[PDB]
Amino acid sequence: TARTDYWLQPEIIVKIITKKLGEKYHKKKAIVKEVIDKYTAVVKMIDSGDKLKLDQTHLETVIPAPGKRILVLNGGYRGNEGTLESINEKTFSATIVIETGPLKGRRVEGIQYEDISKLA
Repeated sequence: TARTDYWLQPEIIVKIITKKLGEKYHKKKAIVKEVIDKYTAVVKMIDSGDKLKLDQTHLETVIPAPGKRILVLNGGYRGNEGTLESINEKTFSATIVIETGPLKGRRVEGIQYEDISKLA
């Protein structure tokens, strides 16, 4: 179905949420350069440029400012790009406008943070 347990895509910004590869990287952002076998990212840290391989469980999507572009990673809108309109922190969700495909222009409320990420 459109719902998968794996979510990484290349060319998105993620936040490293583990200390396991060194405290240097904890809470720091990176670009996903490649996805290997669904669950693993090869990331390049934005600040240092260091390369790491990390499971999805050690990464978090990055929700950008209003007006900025996201990729939909999961659920029925997956594969489309969108514009982040607003967030609802309480429900870990966002409102986006779909920017691609047949539903371009649709305003989608309540898309989970986990299902979208800032495009690099």
